[PDB]
Amino acid sequence: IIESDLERAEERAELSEGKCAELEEELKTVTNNLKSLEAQAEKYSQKEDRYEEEIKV
Amino acid sequence: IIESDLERAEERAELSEGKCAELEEELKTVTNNLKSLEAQAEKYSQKEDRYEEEIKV
Repeated sequence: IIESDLERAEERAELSEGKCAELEEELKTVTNNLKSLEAQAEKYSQKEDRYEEEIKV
Repeated sequence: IIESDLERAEERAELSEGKCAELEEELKTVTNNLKSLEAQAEKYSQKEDRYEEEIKV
């Protein structure tokens, strides 16, 4: 039972590690997509500012 | 011994699950930021156009 629970504890170490690694990849993916969207939103906020500067002009 | 490895493996499952949950929380935070940023990148692209339109007008 204990060996099976070790296999399970280890499986859970692997599953939770596996999944946390999958989340690291999902996290990096959404972080990179966030950075892209943030950079995009920022490029737009910068364009908004360029226009705002030009709007004011 | 197997139990000690189990406890450690379970501990790894808990530590890894800890990380899994942390990454999940970060994933969701970042993903939620991604989504708010998707909304902002688009609202901003729209503002890029509303402002561009204010310039054109």
